[PDB]
Amino acid sequence: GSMEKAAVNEDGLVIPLIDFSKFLEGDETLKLETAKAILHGFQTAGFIYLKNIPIQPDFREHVFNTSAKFFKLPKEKKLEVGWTTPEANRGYSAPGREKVTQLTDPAEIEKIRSAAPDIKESYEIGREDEPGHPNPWPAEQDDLVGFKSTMNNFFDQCKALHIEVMRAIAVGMGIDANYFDSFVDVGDNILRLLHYPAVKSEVFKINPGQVRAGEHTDYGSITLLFQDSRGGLQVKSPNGQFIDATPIENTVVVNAGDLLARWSNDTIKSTVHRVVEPPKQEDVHPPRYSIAYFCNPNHKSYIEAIPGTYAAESERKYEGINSGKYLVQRLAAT
Ligand SMILES: O=C(O)CCC(=O)C(=O)O
Ligand SMILES: O=Cc1c[nH]c(=O)[nH]c1=O
Ligand code: NI
Repeated sequence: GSMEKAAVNEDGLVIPLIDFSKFLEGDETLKLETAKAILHGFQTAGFIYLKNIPIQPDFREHVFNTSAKFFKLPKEKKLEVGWTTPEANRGYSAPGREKVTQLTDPAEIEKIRSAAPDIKESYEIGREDEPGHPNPWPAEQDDLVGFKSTMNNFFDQCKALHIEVMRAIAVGMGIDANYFDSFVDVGDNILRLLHYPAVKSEVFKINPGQVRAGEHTDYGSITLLFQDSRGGLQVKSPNGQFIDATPIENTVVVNAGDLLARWSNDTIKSTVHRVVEPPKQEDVHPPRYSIAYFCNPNHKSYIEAIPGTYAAESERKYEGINSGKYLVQRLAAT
């Protein structure tokens, strides 16, 4: 069985490149080999690249084109569909500078004044039919005609992909192939469109510590990350260094989130990542587009150790928790 050359192999960080069609269409031997490679990637790096996924390259290109049209909207039009609450987790956001006020404590005035917010904007789309949380869609006029149908379409295709990656994890684990289905069939996921504007390289010297997206771990089961060719995504190695996650054409970068890490009793890794300047020298960095589809267990799901991830009960690291409650706590914290 032929393994691909690793997508990343640096400083102890080995991110495998895996042909997903071999899980979806292989004979039983190839299917199991591929599933095990998928799992093993999650257990070690917490990240994998997938190629030959069921989402077609020209549709993905159309989705990026559609997202680029949204972000070209005037500022007033984007704020109209602004992010509201952690409970909804839907709409437009652009991080601003914190302000010094009467309430501010003198100890951190220096820090507030010197802080540099992430140079990015985002628009988040949840599933259409979640009770009490409608998506704030922009008006379908001119270039945004077709925006909703395209993004809903993409949402459902990523939703299907999530279900399939979890099946690969289950197969790799040697548990029931369909174990995760009833934990993820609702599709309580979040489609985050990202635009990192063109920025002069010097902004990064004027604001030291300035990034495009701050270091973090994702919250959910897995995240499907579709990046353009610009570069800048970095993943933390076992040795504590950020390593470039080079774009590879027509791949999806897939990482486990904090909930899956906990769910798996820490047999699966949720790995710190960030977006910085592209590794390339240049006076101006062009606009960078990515799309992060955050996958989650159903909000109603109760999360406790998956079978086969511990031997004795004393090996269980975590109390069971409700999935929905956990996520709102992560989203509301800041
Ligand atoms: O834009 C990227 O490449 C990564 C974004 C990301 O990690 C996130 O939104 O959680
Ligand atoms: O960037 C992290 C995340 C942000 N928003 C979410 O809904 N899930 C995440 O994992
Ligand atoms: Ni992330």
